[PDB]
Amino acid sequence: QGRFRGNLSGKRVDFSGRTVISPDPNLRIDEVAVPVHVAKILTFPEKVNKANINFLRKLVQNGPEVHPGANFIQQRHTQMKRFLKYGNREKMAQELKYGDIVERHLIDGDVVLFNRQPSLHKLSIMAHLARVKPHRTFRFNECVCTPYNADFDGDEMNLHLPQTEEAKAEALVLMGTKANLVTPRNGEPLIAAIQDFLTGAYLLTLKDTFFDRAKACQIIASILVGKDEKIK
Amino acid sequence: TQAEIKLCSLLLQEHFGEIVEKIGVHLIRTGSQPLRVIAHDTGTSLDQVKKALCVLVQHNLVSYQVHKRGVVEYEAQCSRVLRMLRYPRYIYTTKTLYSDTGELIVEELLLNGKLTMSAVVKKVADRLTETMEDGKTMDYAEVSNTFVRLADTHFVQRCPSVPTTENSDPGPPPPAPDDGIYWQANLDRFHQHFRDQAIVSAVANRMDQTSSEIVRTMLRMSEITTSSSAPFTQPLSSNEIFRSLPVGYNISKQVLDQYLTLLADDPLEINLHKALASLATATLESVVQERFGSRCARIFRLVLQKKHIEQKQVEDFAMIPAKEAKDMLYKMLSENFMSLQEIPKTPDHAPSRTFYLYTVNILSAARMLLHRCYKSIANLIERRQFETKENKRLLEKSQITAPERQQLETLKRNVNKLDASEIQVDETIFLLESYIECTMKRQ
Amino acid sequence: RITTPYMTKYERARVLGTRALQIAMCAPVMVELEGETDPLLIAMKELKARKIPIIIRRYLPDGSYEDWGVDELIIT
Amino acid sequence: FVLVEMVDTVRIPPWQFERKLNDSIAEELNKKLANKVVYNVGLCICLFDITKLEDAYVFPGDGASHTKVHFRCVVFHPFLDEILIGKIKGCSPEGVHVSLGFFDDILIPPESLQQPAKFDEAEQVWVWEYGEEIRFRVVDESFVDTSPYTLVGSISEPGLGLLSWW
Amino acid sequence: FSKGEKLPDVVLKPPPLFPDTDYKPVPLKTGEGEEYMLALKQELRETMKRMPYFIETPEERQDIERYSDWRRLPREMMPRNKCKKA
Amino acid sequence: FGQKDSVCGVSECIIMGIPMNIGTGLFKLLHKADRDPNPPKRP
Amino acid sequence: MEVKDANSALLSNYEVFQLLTDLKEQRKESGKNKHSSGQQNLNTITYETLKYISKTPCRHQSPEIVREFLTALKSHKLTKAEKLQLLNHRPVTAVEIQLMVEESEERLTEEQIEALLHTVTS
Amino acid sequence: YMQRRLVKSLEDLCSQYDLTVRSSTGDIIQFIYGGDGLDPAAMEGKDEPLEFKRVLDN
DNA sequence: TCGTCTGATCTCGGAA
DNA sequence: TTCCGAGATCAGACGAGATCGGG
RNA sequence: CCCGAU
Ligand SMILES: [Mg+2]
Repeated sequence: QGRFRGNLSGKRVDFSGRTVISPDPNLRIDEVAVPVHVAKILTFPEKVNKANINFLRKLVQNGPEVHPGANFIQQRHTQMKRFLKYGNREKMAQELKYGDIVERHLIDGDVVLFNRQPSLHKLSIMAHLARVKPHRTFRFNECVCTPYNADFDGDEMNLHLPQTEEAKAEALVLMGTKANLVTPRNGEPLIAAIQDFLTGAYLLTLKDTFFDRAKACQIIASILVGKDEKIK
Repeated sequence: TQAEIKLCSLLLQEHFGEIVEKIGVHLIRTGSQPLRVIAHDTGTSLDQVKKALCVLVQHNLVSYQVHKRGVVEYEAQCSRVLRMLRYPRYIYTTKTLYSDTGELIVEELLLNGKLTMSAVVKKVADRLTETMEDGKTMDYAEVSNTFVRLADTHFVQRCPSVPTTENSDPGPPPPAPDDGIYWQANLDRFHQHFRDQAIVSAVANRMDQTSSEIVRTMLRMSEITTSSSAPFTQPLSSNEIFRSLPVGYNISKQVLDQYLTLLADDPLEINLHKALASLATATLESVVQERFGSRCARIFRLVLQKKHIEQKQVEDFAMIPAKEAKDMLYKMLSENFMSLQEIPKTPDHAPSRTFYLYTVNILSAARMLLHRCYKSIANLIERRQFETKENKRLLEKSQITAPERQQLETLKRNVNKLDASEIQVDETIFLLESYIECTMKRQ
Repeated sequence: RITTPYMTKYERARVLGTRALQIAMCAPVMVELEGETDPLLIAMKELKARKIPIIIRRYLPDGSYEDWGVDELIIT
Repeated sequence: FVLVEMVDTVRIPPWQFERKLNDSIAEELNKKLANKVVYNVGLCICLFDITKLEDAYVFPGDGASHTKVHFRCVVFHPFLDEILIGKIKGCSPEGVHVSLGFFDDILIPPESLQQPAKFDEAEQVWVWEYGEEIRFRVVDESFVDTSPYTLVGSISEPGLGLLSWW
Repeated sequence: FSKGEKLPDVVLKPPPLFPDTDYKPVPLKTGEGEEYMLALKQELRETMKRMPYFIETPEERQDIERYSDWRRLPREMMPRNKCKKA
Repeated sequence: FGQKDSVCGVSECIIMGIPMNIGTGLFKLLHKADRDPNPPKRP
Repeated sequence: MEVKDANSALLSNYEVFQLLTDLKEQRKESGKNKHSSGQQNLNTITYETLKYISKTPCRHQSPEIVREFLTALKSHKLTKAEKLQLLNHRPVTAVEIQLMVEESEERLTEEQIEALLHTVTS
Repeated sequence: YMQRRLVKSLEDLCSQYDLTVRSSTGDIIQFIYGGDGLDPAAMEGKDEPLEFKRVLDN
């Protein structure tokens, strides 16, 4: 409880949320489904840099009620964050110049990082790209649940959102799921199929099964969404 | 003893300079330290450290000796540096015991540190002739007569043989014929002689005038045959006492013999152990008389009577009320004069015990007051350090409005009130330090 | 010249760390980008095209150093 | 005037990464050390040259580039042996005010040493008679910060004779 | 509350004080020598000078300081009146 | 003891809020912009 | 911003003037209004400074003169500060060297002082 | 607790750039990390980086 | 809640 | 006889996952 | 402190 072991090392953290988890196999291993209501609250200060000027202008007209939007603008010189609810958003949209900060919502393609609270090894914090889905559960792919040691029996796990752009790359490169597929005790892979996928693919690759071009093009064409829809 | 080191920083700052103080005071703070290590830790260039140690070995403040590494570790003796405070008093008793010539002998011996005979007689042949009448030139032969006359009573002793180590360089220490041999002053002989004035003033202001003179002539014929480490003087017979009396006296042998057995049997007790032990308590008693009035001084003498009989008699043995007395005890306790309750033998209980008895311990009350008197002269000099740098504009105008001159005579009233008061607390140091040295074995 | 000629995962992270934060303060972009608004996605386009104005100062632990251009390294 | 070798850690913000450093540091250092007296140094003016520019770090925070810069800048500091030429931009009864031409109106001469026809009697009398020359005499600067001017000078006028103008 | 008013006192005045400038007559002799040697110890050869002032001065120029009967007869006597130790 | 500790490791750089030197803070980064130690002017 | 070297003066008025003349006309080539909301003190000092130096007719003053005058100066034995005064002051007439000039005492001789007038006029 | 004592002693080690593994105070613990300087993470089965039968058939 | 390490007194034993 | 040093025998310490939720 | 979640 003292300042050393609990206020200097283990200190509480802003831009961080916590829900109950539920599965979603229809995501890539690298993505967590974040609820809308959470993604409208957790914000990333994205500075305006000649490439996101039209993108941040488009989203600051939405404001803090439509999801791809924002809820704070700092001006270029430490002006107090302008809670973008009361004023004219279009007058703040047009007056938005280079340099200043927009605290846009947690949008898809942003880097959040999980944690399951009894952290026992390196793999309990992992980064994830964030896709804003429609629910209030943190939904991830079930292959990445044995690193978290997370079953879906009512388990909760935290979601931090790194603010600076330097801490965004340190999540993506070092702690991404595409990087930490392999535990550092053995070298074994920890992210691999669990439960149904194993007993699915065993029952499919079993010697007895035979599919006609009816079922064969149906099972195969399941694998064509989400970076996979553009392959012959 | 940090306040002691506060003075050695102050005493060298006023006399020689600032870096000779800095390299000096650091050597008091880190001790046996080589030449390169001193220049690296004080952040001083090596050319200035060689000069600063050169002045410091001249005035005999830093002593050098090598043991094992073949590299000389300089070392400064702390208690010598405070003897600079007594320097004009060392001048004066050579005017009461010798002429103006020999008084100037110990002066330039104290000033320029190490001197040969061939130089110091040549210097006083300049200073004494320039103040005497031209054409009536002071002849230097009388100087050489009074020069040895100091040495037969052993007021000036010679320097110990130089180590002449390779690291030490002979050419730099002398300041630029005959070589000769060097000496400092024997200030240790003075600390006998200053003690000789101390006991003779202790008897004359207590017993009688004729009692003190036979103490003086006892001690004047016991000078060479003792040292400062003598626990008491050499034993004498009463028959050479009648031989050694001055010619001013006319007392018959048998009446002074009655005073001789009177003076031998006192509460004071020549026991040089008991003499400085009795003079130190009067120095303590004159401080509580200075500070807490005669009423608290009355109970301060009461604990010097009974060792551990207190608080069940001190309300009775001085008859002063219990309210007024017990604030005097706790003020003597909080200022560390009353020492403490070293008799409580009930186990670990402030409330339930065998009743704590006050008891003065003479040395803990001594070493504090010496540490206090070291602190005192720090507050004296720093004020005279303070009032000097402002008023420099009008010292050279004489070399002027009505408040301009009035600031000078209030300055010169102040400095002369400060500088006289550096010496009046200085006599408390020696009166207590000689008591400190008298109870210190293996030194 | 003596350290590893492979860009470590801790050097790729910080080079992408600060080239993202540089380009999010209107730095000049070196890759004639194609609509990427995430500054981090621009920086990986900078790395793969091997145009990053950054030199890694590699500290040997005695105190000596050894420079390495990000052009002059083998990324994965 | 005197050169002063100085060392500064100059931070270039990352939107100036197009321009060359030795120019874009110089544009910063002029905005850092112009019209500013440095205590015990003098009045800095501009940048003479950048004698040594060392390597551009980029720190874990800012993302900017911090180059430690050795340079030389010309400063204004009279050498206590200069007969300058200024203009009287003011006259006070205790002493005249001279100003070097559009340089600094902060040189305040005390006036006690010129020929025994000396007074300023508040009707703007320069001197009771028998560009203006000046002898800068002492250095005098006071560091301003004191709680939660600054190069003033004292300026003399001896028996120069002043053949052209009295 | 009994003392919760202010700093106890600016100073505490002791009803008894110092006696005097004690030993008044005779320290006129030592007291001038206090100031006499201090006039001569400062103006001695055994002192140091602020050569850091001259390395501080880059204004060095000419015409400034920064730029710029013993009546006795021979004899020789060397006495060992003193110790023969150390 | 007058213990002068430097601030190293990670249990102190996290307490002090310095970027730790273990891992991504081991090295440091330079910039590759147009610069040179130039010639001065003749005085 | 620690100043390592407090002094190093040989900057004759022409040198500083010339640097300023190149600087003033060079800063405007890149003169910026983005930095106006930041810094503008530099402009004022350089601008006004040019005028005071301009007072001395360094207009028509040449770079070679610095060495040419210096070659004559070394023979006179005047100190470096004195010569800078001699170039910067540019004593127009003998009276300034005769009286205003520094170190008049002793070194005047009514010989090289007359020669100096020929050198200063040159 | 045993996780806490372990990581509160072992946290300030990193393999420096000349392949040595030192403490925070500069003192060397290992001269190469683990004799070969190899990641256990990337390490193949049998504590060998290759398992050459698999690579040759691949 | 012992569990641990520390460090503080006693005593039978050898050297001079 | 001496005893100086050393192996033996008590007493005190300050430790003992992580988070989250409500009365 | 209890309770409860994992
Ligand atoms: Mg569970």
